[PDB]
Amino acid sequence: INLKKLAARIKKKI
Repeated sequence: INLKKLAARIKKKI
């Protein structure tokens, strides 16, 4: 789990 990684994955979604 890495919030920086998980958050960046949202950039690709939005």
